Order: sequence, then C-alpha cells, then structure tokens
Amino acid sequence: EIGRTTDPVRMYMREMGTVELLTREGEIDIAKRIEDGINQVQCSVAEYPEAITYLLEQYDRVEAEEARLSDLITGFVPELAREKFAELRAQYVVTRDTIATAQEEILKLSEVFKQFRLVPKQFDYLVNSMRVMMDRVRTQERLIMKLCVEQCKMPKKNFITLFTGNETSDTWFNAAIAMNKPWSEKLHDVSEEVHRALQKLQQIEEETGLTIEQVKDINRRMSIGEAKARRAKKEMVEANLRLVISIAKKYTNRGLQFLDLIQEGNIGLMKAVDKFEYRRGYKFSTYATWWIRQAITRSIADQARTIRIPVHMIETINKLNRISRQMLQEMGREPTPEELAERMLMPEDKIRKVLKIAKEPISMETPIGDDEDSHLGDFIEDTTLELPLDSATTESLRAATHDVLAGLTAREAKVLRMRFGIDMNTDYTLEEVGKQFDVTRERIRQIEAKALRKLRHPSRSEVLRSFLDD
Amino acid sequence: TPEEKLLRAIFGEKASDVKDSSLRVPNGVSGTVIDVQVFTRDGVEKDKRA
Repeated sequence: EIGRTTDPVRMYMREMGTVELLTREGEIDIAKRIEDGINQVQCSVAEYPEAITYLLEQYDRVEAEEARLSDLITGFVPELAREKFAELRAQYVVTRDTIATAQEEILKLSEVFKQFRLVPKQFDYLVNSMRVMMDRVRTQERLIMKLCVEQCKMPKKNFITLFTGNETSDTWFNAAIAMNKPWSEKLHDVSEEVHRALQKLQQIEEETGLTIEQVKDINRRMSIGEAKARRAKKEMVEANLRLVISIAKKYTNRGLQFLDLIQEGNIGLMKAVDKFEYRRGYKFSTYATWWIRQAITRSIADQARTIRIPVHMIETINKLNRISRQMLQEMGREPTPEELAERMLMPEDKIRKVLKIAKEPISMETPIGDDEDSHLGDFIEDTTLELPLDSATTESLRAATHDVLAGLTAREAKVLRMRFGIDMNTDYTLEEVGKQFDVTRERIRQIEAKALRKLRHPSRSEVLRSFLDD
Repeated sequence: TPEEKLLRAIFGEKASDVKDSSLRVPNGVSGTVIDVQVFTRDGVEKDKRA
C-alpha cells in the first residue's frame, strides 16, 4: 500500500493521519514543556554579561536620539523603566568592579535581566552573538586539535588527558614535540601557528571576560532547550494539522489550490503556536482558528489573481458585492450603480471605477464553436507594425528633402542639417551650431529665416507641397 | 520623425490633437439608411438627435 496512487492529496492525508490528535491534558503538558525550555534558554542567555553590554549600548543609542523606546523592551514582566535601566547599569558596573563576587553579582544581574521583558529581536541578537563567540571559540579549538592531533599524529587518549581543561597553555604544545618519539620533533614550523592560535584564544578570552568551559555549558544547555521547544512545537503542529485542513476546506473554490490553502493554513498554525498562551484557560483551537483563517484569507487576497490587487481594495470589492447581493435579495432585482451611492458612502465615482475594474483575463486558447478548429488567439493582430506604404512614403520624403537640400548653397545646407536632426545621430542646438560655425546666434537665426523664406518662395518644393494627404 | 519638423517649419502646420476613428460604410456595399437608434448612459447629456 506504499503506492498505486498519483495524487499527492492521498499521500498527505496518509502522512497526516499517521499521528493522533491531542487532549487538554496533553496540550497543558506541551505548554509546560515549552515554558520550561523557554525559561532555561532565558536563564542561559541572561547568565552572560555581553547581553547586558548590548542592552546598555542599545539604551544609550535610544537616549542619543537614534532610536525609539518601542523596540527597546516589549512591556514589563516610563520613568520606572528608566530607573530599572539605571539600576541595571549600576549592577553591571559594580559587577565589573567586583572581579570572587563577580559570579554572584552576575547571577543577580541575570535575574534582574530576566525580570525585564525585552524584544524578541533583541533576544535573537543576543543568541546570535553568543553563537558567533562560541563558533569562534570552537574554530580555534578545532585549529588547535588539527595542528597537533592531525598534524603531529600525537596520541588520542594522551591528547584528551592533557587538553581537557587547560586549552590555553603549552601543555599540548611542548609535550607533543618533546616526547622522544621519532615523529614528534618535526613541526617546530607549525609551532608558530600553535602560538598564533594560543594568542587568538587569549584575545577572545580577554574580550569575553570569562572562561571557556562555562561558555560551552551555556551553549549546549540552550541548544538542548531549543531542541526541546522545537520538538514540542512540531508535536503541536502535527496534532493540529487536522484542524488546519478542516478550516481550509471552505475556501477550495476561490482561485487557489487545496494544497496551497492547506500549506498556508499550516504556516498560520505555526505562527499561532509561536504565540499561544495556556494560562488563560481557553482551548488551543479557538486561538488557532483566527490565525489560520487570517493566513488563508491573506494568501487568497495576495496570490489568487493574475493582476495583483491590494488588500484594502479587495475588501472594498467584497463589501460592495455583499451589499449588492443583500439589496438584490431584499428588493427583488438588480439595482443601479447610481443607487448604490445612497446605500453606501461613496462619491458615486469610486463605485463606477470598482465596477470598471477588469475581471480575470480571458484564456488565449479558448475555442469559438468549431471555426475550423481555431482559437481566440488567431484573431489578434499586432498594432506596433508600420505599413510598407508608410515606409515608402518616408523613403520618398527623405529622398525629396535631400534633393531639395542639395540645390541650396553648401553653407545653408550645412546649417540646416545642423539645426535639424537630418542625416546624423542627433540634432544640435542653435547656440552650439553658432559656436561651431563662429557665427552669432542672431545671425544664425537671420540666415535660417532667409533660408525658410527662400524655401517658401514658389516655383520650388512642388513635391513637398504634394506630400500632404489632406 | 526627422525632417517632419522641417516640413512643419516650412508649411507652418499644426499636428491634429485628435485621431479619426469614425464609422464608415464597408467597401463594396451600398444601400439606404432606414433606421437610426441612439443609446446613452445615465449622467451623460443627450444631443439633438437623441
């Protein structure tokens, strides 16, 4: 039963039905697990001082007329906020000035930070800064192990014993070389790179202000918390796929595919899971339905037409259609667009424009009866082409104007050709022409006027006069 | 197009603001006009024929 089908709907239904829906107790348990993981991640990220440093820097930037208070803290768990930030700054400075009390004061600072409701973007910035620093530390560590374990070929267990804990000194530097083995004394050339890696680690440690093992502990603790939260969210999504499908059932004939609708519903369900709260006592379905229907409707308004229409205009069109239907049902027959202005609040032209908005375009390959098996696309002609009669008239006019310009004097022909875009890429202004010819602008104008008068004189340009078709 | 500015300068002609899109009898057919009907949209002033 693994195959014998082609439609992906059946396979999706099978994969979805392989799992079973939850109950209220399971929802409460999953919410509790999510809260526990979030609290663990919050503690792990508050236990670091660089979070407080970034908080103080952002607060200083806000106070320096460079940002706003809206994206600083998402409420509280505004003079009170200012005094709390001042207290946090004082706690941080006394923590930096109390380098055996540093650990306890860091714990107190972390508790006060957790007492503050920051912004998710700020929390993500703290998380990615932690990731950057731990990635630098682990890159240095892998360079350290590659420089002697994979280069000096020094023993595994010996490396583990003399490297677990120190990670800073020459315990892995001189021992791997001066241990009287035939393959040990051959990499004083890479000893320099070993020293450079040690200096890089020392600089990173000085910048961080803490050890390395505690950093690794925080990193893997928050990784475990994130994995637990992801597992719980995946369980919730797999449980509520059925509700997503049930909600998406009712929009299957609005220009969008059922699979697209259910995918948008899944996205909305994930968004709702990301913000669900179980302390209110309400069931998850009531909170998820709003998000799912909002996502489905937004997708329908966005990507269900060949020509995109804004959400507000789509809502206006829907409201107009609903009114019109209600008035038709109540009164008896189709009303007039002028009468809709009395019922609604419109200047009587917006309704006309909405009605004049073009519907979905007609298919090019639609047939018209038999018509010797011909479609609509066989009766559309290109309007951008120029007639051969027009091209021949243009060629004749060019020849005639060239012949007429040959008769005039050389200077007159040159100044004419310069004034008008004739036989050249572009025309030249009267001032540039005068400058090129070393002749004043007014004299150029007078010579042009004399030429025009001579051309207006009769017994010439008879074909030019004949070039008018009126 | 080029040389049309020169032609207009010589002839002092102005370009038509409107384009002729009038209805005309198809070629090769003759006859007599027996009925004329005019339909107009609401809000548009009617003319003498209407």
